[PDB]
Amino acid sequence: VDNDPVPTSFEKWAKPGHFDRTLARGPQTTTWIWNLHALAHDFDTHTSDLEDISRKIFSAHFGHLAVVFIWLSGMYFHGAKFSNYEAWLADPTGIKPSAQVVWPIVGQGILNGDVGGGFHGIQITSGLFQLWRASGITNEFQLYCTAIGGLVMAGLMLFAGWFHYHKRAPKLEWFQNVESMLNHHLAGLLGLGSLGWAGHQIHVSLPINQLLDAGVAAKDIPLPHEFILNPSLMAELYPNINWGVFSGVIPFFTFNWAAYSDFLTFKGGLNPVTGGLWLSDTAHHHVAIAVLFIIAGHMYRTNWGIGHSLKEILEAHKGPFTGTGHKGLYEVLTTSWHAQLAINLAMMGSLSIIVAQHMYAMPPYPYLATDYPTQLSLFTHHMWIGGFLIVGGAAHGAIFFVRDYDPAVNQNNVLDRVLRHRDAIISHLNWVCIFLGFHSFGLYVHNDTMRAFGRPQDMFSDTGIQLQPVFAQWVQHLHTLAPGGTAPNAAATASVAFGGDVVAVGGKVAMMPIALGTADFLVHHIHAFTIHVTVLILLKGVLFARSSRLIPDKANLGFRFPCDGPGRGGTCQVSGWDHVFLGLFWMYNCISVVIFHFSWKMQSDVWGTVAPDGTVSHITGGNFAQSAITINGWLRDFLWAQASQVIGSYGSALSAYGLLFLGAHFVWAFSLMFLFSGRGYWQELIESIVWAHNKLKVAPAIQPRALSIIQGRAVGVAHYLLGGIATTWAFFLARIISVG
Amino acid sequence: TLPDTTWSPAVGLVVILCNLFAIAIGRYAIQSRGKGFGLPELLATTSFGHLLAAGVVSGLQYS
Amino acid sequence: AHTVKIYDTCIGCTQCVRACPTDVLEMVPWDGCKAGQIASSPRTEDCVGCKRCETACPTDFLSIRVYLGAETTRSMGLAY
Amino acid sequence: MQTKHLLTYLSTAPVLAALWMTITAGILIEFNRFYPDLLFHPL
Amino acid sequence: VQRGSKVRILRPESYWYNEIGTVASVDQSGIKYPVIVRFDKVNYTGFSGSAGGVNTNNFALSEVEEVSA
Amino acid sequence: TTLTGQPPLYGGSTGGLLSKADIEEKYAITWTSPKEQVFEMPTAGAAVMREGENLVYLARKEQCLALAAQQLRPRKINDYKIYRIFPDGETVLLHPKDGVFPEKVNQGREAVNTVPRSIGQNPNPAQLKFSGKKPYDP
Amino acid sequence: GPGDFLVHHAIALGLHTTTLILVKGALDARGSKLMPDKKDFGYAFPCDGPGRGGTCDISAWDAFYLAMFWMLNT
Amino acid sequence: DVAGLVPCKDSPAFQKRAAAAVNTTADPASGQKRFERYSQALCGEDGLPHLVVDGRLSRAGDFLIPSALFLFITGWIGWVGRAYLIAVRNSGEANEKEIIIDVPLAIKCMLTGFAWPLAALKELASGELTAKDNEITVSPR
Ligand code: CLA
Ligand code: CLA
Ligand code: CLA
Ligand SMILES: CCCCCCCCCCCCCCCC(=O)OC[C@H](COP(=O)(O)OC[C@@H](O)CO)OC(=O)CCCCCCCCCCCCCCC
Ligand SMILES: CC1=C(/C=C/C(C)=C/C=C/C(C)=C/C=C/C=C(C)/C=C/C=C(C)/C=C/C2=C(C)CCCC2(C)C)C(C)(C)CCC1
Ligand SMILES: CC1=C(C/C=C(\C)CCC[C@H](C)CCC[C@H](C)CCCC(C)C)C(=O)c2ccccc2C1=O
Ligand code: SF4
Repeated sequence: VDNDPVPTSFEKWAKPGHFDRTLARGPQTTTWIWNLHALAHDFDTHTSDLEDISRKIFSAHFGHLAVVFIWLSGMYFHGAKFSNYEAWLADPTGIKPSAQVVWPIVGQGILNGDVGGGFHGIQITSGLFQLWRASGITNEFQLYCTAIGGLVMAGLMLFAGWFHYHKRAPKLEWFQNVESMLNHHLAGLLGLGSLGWAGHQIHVSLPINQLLDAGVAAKDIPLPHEFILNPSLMAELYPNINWGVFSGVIPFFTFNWAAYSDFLTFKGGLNPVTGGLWLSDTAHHHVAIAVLFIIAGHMYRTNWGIGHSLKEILEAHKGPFTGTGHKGLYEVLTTSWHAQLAINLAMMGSLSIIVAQHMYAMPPYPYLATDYPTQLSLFTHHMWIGGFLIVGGAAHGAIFFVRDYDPAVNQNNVLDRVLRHRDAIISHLNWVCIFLGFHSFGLYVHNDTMRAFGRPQDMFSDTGIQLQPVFAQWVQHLHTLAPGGTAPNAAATASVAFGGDVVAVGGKVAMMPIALGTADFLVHHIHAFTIHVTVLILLKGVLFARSSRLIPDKANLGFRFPCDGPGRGGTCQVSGWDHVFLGLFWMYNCISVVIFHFSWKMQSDVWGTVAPDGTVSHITGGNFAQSAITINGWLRDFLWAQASQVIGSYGSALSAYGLLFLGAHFVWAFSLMFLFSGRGYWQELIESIVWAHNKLKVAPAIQPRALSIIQGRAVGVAHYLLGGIATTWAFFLARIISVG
Repeated sequence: TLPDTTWSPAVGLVVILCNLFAIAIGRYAIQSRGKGFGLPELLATTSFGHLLAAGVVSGLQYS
Repeated sequence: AHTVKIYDTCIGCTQCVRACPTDVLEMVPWDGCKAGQIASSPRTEDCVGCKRCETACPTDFLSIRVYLGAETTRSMGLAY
Repeated sequence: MQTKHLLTYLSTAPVLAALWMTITAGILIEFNRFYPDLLFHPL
Repeated sequence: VQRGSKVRILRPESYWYNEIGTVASVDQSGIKYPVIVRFDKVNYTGFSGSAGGVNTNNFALSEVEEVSA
Repeated sequence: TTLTGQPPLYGGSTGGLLSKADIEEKYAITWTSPKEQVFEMPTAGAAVMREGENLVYLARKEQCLALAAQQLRPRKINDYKIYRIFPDGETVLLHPKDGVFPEKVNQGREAVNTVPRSIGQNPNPAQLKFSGKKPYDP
Repeated sequence: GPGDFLVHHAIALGLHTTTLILVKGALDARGSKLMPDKKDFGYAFPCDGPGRGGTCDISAWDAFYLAMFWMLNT
Repeated sequence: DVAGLVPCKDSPAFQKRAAAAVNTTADPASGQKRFERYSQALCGEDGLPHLVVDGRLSRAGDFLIPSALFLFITGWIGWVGRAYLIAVRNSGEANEKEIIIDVPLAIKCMLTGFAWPLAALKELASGELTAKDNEITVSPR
């Protein structure tokens, strides 16, 4: 840790482009400006030292955490002053969650449509109300002081960033101490947080929620301070511990947990009152998660001769096919920030996809399962975040290979031998992509052709040539013969999706078994195909970022270059950046098909209403099994049918969704101008417009230049992603607010 | 069924025996000894014995 | 093959010859500039057409020009 | 002096553009806080 | 011409056709393009995304016209 | 001809020679390294450069020049020779053809494809109709 | 009515922009400030490489190719 | 009356949609006065106030007064932009002056836009608006 590395001053605020060398000679052309924002967070190009790069990264992470805390505090303030949270808590099913009361200036007040309870605002789909009920928050003053705490935490991260960059900045070995870091982040950052939230679940969340789950009508609960001050409130709630400040923790210290089994439960399933998870199960969950994470943060050698060096583990792990195995990966992963960013972005994208696929099927918060808006929104949001982060992990893998790969570090290790048979890897992935594309999409268009022919017996359907997903069905079977079988000490299954019975909260289905048929088989192989092609593009970018048979010196050209000219037949889009650019479209395709499958299968075979007698009437009435096998059925019974809500929205509270549906169509189509053209036309057109300006003594001193080839691709893919995702967003939200 | 994990002398006997077994393991496994068998080795052995005993007690009075 | 011509605006900065990935250009004596050297293209049969030489040229307009013509195995950059 | 280097940052194109746009947004929005729905000059 | 004399370019293909630039050196030797004219507007010259250009070039005496002395 | 040099410690790869090396043409680069070093092959991966003479067969002239520029030249090895090998066995020296590198002006070199005019002074294709004449014709 | 007025101006837009692309390609087919020798490279060529800022879609054929989208849209 | 149009006072459909006027602003009345003001316009079959763009000084407020207002405002904007670009072109730090706006010079330009047309006419009289055709870069042909 140093003392005063950087003088805190406003001098360099006045100088755009101080951080680079090409960016401080004055902007002679327009491109400089774009390059400024293109080069701002490339700390590797600013200076050429790991220490300054790491200090920059540390205090940038501080600023990002400050921004996220500002966001958190904004959410809590809007829920504490501009929402209907207490009214929603009074009547969960009858009240939809809403916040963000728009200002009534030009039309917009129609978007404050009645959500219920007299409150007038935009219906929220983020599931924040459910989060606040699940955490044990009852009134809004708790959320208000949580907003205050979020603002003060944001101020703390802001000051910590200024402090750890400008005042006391760490040295390299502090950053390179991956041992102390991993021990602090398995145990100290994850385990402590899990334990403290269990300390919020043992004492606050479970009491408040158990009282709410009987009809106590909110307000008459004591405040959460009274539940540790008075164990007399803990008397009637699970009596079977002495419940004292010394006596109550004695059963933990004496291996006496059958007493704790009343609130540390392993029930599983769903609460048949709220449609959420059993919060006793989540408390026991966080307890076990905390303990396993604190155990896990005790395996790395820091200062006391106990623990593993990651290096001994890595360089030891090696086999007869992999040469020297992992010899050299330790140097790679403590020298390249990009090699770590690749893994961490890919892993967090996979976690976000997992979070999407988990919070729909074991709905973990009270009254979010029967809030189909919230459920659809949360799944689709986490799927998009996961796809974007995965493509970013591929991007920084390519960046690592271009900039931070050293052949002397990597000799006959797994990195080197992967590079030495990239051609076999890419050719086999190419073959898998073609096979999957044929035997999924060709199946779909075969079905379209036979349905048009009037040959339904010749289709790949449940009434024609059956393709039953037998493996997924048997895994579904083994999860329901397991809340009494292979998981004996457990009340209900992991989720009702694998089997069980219709969990019916209010008049609505919370979760029912999702049976898997031929249409599911087809759309799962479509998902596998789209994932494999995205993998093919991104892995080909990562493995060929350095060289190929076409360009043997791509590492000298860099990570972000347009081409190597029209020769060799034409070498457009050879860079790793352009492979990320193509993988972004293919991620869009994959995630779009995934969320379309989710929306249709949920609306067709799970969601709906439950009659007083007990008959489920699904929203689209089970058209999935016969219409999701053709492209015509997807076009008609999913896209054409369910878009009626977003296009009939003009004149109601859903009006903004129709407006954004159209605006997103516009932005997506605006993207194609950047995607299909090239900058030469635009430079020649800017030339004549420059003539028009030069005639009137008005041509600017900063020369107007068209965007670069890479910037043209970047703008096109950004507008394409923005428009397509926002189209699907507006469609989804309008449809599921109206029918859900 | 929710087992009979309660305060027994046998629970403490198992905990002490597991602590002794972890001390023996540390006297047979742990590579770095110049650190601190010093306090760091002793605390490590004690915590490992505690974890193994927490497993063993649950397994015994869950059987 | 591709045709790489050099025009007498060449200043002899040598940057096109150093930018060539396929050893097409060289510098030969010439009294027409201060530097005393002009680029030459004696090996256009090994030209791939990448136009790195034109990217390297500082003169306005370029003193080196690549005209992409007939395509062969060498000019298509084929390792097979 | 640092407030002269703040005068320079609060004179850049992104800052001046954003400030003037916020100003003109205020001019229009607080004109529809008053006389509304003006498709035409009433004459 | 001479150093410091503003000259208008008459080369068709030059980026600064019908534009004025200052001479920095006239070569005394008998080369084809001895006039070294520097400009304020930079070239297109550079790779894609390069925030720079070329503001000087070599012209013959028949391709420049002395505007001022 | 009869190119001499030890093969570097290269574990083999799928990015090396194909059928064109055996039926059409291949290339070699020879160089002399003063010590055992590590370098990156153009066909991906790390190889170990021997002391003395190294001989490497590649599929393209561009790969040989990429190895010579990005690997040999930063390691101060400027003695390399690039040969084109024909499938019968005939080799021709290619890159240091006269011994001096092409970026250094050598007396003994003649000007090829030099056009004694500017780019703007070229003829117009309309005048240059039916004929073998091209606008860049000398 | 007003719908016809607004669509007629959409058509005027479409005609003017398709004409703009085609005319800009025709009148810069001989050459521009980005490439003042475009006569010698012909009508259809890919580009002049990533040099001089980048020259994708610079040929006059490329203006046809870009105006075909606008003609289809109009 | 122009092109078969009826005035909005004498249009049944106008009053039919006036009976259910949605409140645009925070005013309790809002749409009431909206339809009352829109009554003066020339409505149609649909009962929406179609605007006529013909000069037609009786129906002048629908285009001509907004046309003049836009022209004056945007001419102010264009002239002050031209003035600033011309007055930074003298100083050699113009490239710095374009991304870092010389604010006092900007206000000095901005306060003069109220006299934008007459001054511009003067340039049209003198020759200080149009640069010559042999002083501007052109591409070859
Ligand atoms: C106390 C005030 C203060 C002052 C006077 C400075 C001054 C300086 N800092 Mg510093 N810094 C500060 C606080 C301050 N900092 C804080 C609180 C942090 C933690 C986040 C940092 C972290 C930091 C790093 C890593 C670096 C500096 C650097 C610098 C120097 C370069 C100036 C520059 O161009 O960047 C000014 C940039 C801005 C003014 C933009 C700020 C961007 C904010 C943080 C985010 C905005 C996004 C926001 C969410 C809105 C999104 C927009 C969207 C909604 C449209 C300069 C002397 C750099 C340096 O030393 O040169 C190489 C550098 O490496 N600072
Ligand atoms: C942990 C997350 C993370 C971090 C720290 C980085 C960090 C970095 N990335 Mg990166 N990346 C990520 C995730 C991340 N990335 C993801 C998830 C993707 C997939 C899209 C990418 C793909 C990517 C590419 C292709 C490149 C980088 C590059 C870089 C480097 C410089 C970036 C820069 O200049 O800032 C500049 C940021 C901008 C100019 C923002 C542009 C506008 C964004 C893209 C759209 C925002 C739209 C908004 C969300 C909604 C619309 C708002 C609008 C209507 C107003 C830097 C080291 C660059 C590099 O050269 O590496 C060395 C590089 O070219 N990244
Ligand atoms: C000083 C500012 C200024 C002025 C006087 C002009 C003037 C002109 N432009 Mg230009 N333009 C500008 C800025 C300016 N432009 C900027 C910033 C861009 C990049 C977006 C353009 C892009 C552009 C194109 C593509 C075209 C013109 C054309 C024209 C001519 C026709 C009128 C027109 O199109 O209106 C409309 C102008 C726009 C839509 C540009 C946006 C308006 C900008 C933002 C105004 C600039 C304000 C300035 C930044 C503030 C300075 C004030 C100072 C105190 C700080 C006209 C002489 C056309 C032409 O060639 O005529 C034959 C044409 O094809 N312009
Ligand atoms: C749904 C949302 C859409 C997702 C879009 C994902 C785009 C994927 C491309 C990666 C971009 C990130 C890496 C940049 C690196 C990159 O690849 O950029 C490429 C391009 C220029 O890069 P060049 O290849 O020309 O670089 C050459 C230089 O390095 C010098 O040789 O930069 C731009 O496109 C302009 C971007 C800034 C435009 C002006 C900034 C205006 C405001 C920006 C802030 C908006 C709000 C942000 C969120 C709050
Ligand atoms: C949500 C949020 C927030 C809030 C936060 C908070 C307020 C929280 C917290 C927190 C806390 C408040 C935490 C805590 C904790 C704790 C823990 C984690 C613990 C521990 C422990 C220990 C260390 C123990 C130990 C022991 C043992 C085991 C042995 C002996 C005995 C004893 C018991 C001592 C804010 C505002 C930022 C913003 C928005 C978001
Ligand atoms: C349209 C298009 C352009 C032209 C795009 C440009 C010139 C982007 C710049 C447009 C905006 C409008 C620049 C705005 C400039 C100023 C910031 C405007 C002042 C705004 C104030 C009012 C704030 C390319 O350069 C290009 C390059 C490569 C492939 C495809 C394309 C492509 O499709
Ligand atoms: S079209 Fe564009 S990207 Fe492709 S080779 Fe030509 S200049 Fe490069």
